Amino acid sequence: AQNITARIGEPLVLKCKGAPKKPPQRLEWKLNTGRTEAWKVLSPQGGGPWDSVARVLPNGSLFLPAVGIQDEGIFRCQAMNRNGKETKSNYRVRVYQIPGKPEIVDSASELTAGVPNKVGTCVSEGSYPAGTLSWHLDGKPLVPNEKGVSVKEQTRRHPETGLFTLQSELMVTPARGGDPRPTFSCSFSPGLPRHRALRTAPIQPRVWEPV
Repeated sequence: AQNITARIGEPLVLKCKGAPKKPPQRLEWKLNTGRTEAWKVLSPQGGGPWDSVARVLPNGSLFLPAVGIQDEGIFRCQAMNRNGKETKSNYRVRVYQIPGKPEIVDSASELTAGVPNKVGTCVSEGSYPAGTLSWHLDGKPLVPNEKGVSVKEQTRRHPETGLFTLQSELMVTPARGGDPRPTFSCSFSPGLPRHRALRTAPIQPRVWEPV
């Protein structure tokens, strides 16, 4: 199977290899996605509730007006070139969605060296697939469980759109004598490299010293 990646809401056309360019054609599409209860067979004539979802074109290609999460899966076409030449087509479809620009909430105006502090919470909404959030300190990435650095992550899927909302709360134990004016930032990285990482506006808290 060849891997195909389409953006949610965008149209998708799957070619039927070895199919006659004009009707009538001897072919059948069989797909297994989130819409199909099992294997759904689509004929050149079609006819049903699938016509507004997935339709076979006059040239034999499968057409989806607007792909969705429900349309992820396997698409296979078995065509018959006149005779008895037969050609198979195998497609693996994955979809994606870019979230809005990540925002930092509950950010600390100031913080104290030597003790755990709540730096802030990064929030990303409307992404598929889920993806990951990652914090950065002055350009370099921060890693959990190392030197008082910890995160409190959670992922939540919207009941209707099926899109994901990410939340990452950063906590750091600043080194005494360290940088009094550190720069923090959160970045969103998608599952597949379909686009570049999305980074928050930086937060620049003050580091005060304990009495």
